Amino acid sequence: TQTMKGLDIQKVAGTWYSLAMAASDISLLDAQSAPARVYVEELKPTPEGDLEFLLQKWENGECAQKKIIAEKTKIPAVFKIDALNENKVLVLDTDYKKYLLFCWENSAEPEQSLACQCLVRTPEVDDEALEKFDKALKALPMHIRLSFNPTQLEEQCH
Amino acid sequence: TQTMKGLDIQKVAGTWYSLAMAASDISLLDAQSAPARVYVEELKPTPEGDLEFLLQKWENGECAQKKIIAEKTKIPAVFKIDALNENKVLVLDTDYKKYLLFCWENSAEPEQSLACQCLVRTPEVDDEALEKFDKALKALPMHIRLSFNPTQLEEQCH
Ligand SMILES: CNCCCN1c2ccccc2CCc2ccccc21
Ligand SMILES: CNCCCN1c2ccccc2CCc2ccccc21
Ligand SMILES: [Cl-]
Ligand SMILES: [Cl-]
Ligand SMILES: [Cl-]
Ligand SMILES: [Cl-]
Ligand SMILES: [Cl-]
Ligand SMILES: [Cl-]
Repeated sequence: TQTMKGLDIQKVAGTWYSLAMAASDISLLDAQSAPARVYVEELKPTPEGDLEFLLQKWENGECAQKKIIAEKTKIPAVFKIDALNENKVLVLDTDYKKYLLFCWENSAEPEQSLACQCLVRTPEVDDEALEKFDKALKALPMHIRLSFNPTQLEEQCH
Repeated sequence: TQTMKGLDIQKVAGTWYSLAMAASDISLLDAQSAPARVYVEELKPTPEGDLEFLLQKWENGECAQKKIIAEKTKIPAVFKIDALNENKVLVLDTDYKKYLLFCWENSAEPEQSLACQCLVRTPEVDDEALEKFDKALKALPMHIRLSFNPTQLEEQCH
């Protein structure tokens, strides 16, 4: 995965929408309750230089809010979630004002599990951001892709 | 939808595999039991010039075989399934020996519902056929895409 050079994490703060998503395995995104079917509501960079995600996930028949802390690492644009550092967030690219591309990656199995998203600042379709997402995906072993309409962007859990 | 010119339906006979699929609506393909999650096993052109699909679909916790008859119409490469002719099969392109691209289309609602597949003759990934599928999708309002690995191509219901 080619990660963003010169990321300024403080500039990604505030509201985002999940416009599109893709994963290595159909099972990660197939169902509305699938393990990687999460929607980014907000990014909150911390004083420590960590990244807080506010997520919505469909769980047990409702839209559940979760705050996930991705801690800074010695590799820029790469953040660790778990104590083993096997669950990471990889920031691929952003222009801070319109779009952000990132992946969750799990390195616990011999086969990499990956789910990547195209985030936008406003609940609208941006073809530019979707083309940058598709280009970033070309080198990745993706088997499922989803994209949402503006109606879905403003709905709880899309 | 741009349909194939000069289709020779008799040459599509025999074994096929669903390598990739895409749909207008996430709900059509999201789940393993989703309404358009069907796998093409065989095409059987009839003496009348109709097209018989042998399909596998995951239904009520098992892999169910269905024979679906798509009848010829006065428009070449377009076949009708139902008495209202609202459910059609549209053949977009084939080289008969390697790949076939087609869509199911439902015209009963004001918004078109579409699901399109990339079929291959052998249970292997063909990047050429996937690029021809992606190019055929560019003009279509697709919001979900799935692709399968060779293991999945040889498995009942993938
Ligand atoms: C099997 N575990 C999947 C974890 C998926 N994950 C995702 C997925 C996409 C984008 C970000 C994240 C951040 C970590 C996280 C937190 C809570 C649920 C899922 C996820
Ligand atoms: C809501 N109805 C969906 C019908 C989907 N359909 C598909 C889907 C993809 C490719 C071919 C077809 C042929 C018709 C058919 C027959 C049986 C189940 C689904 C489908
Ligand atoms: Cl979102
Ligand atoms: Cl580190
Ligand atoms: Cl895909
Ligand atoms: Cl198949
Ligand atoms: Cl007709
Ligand atoms: Cl998509």
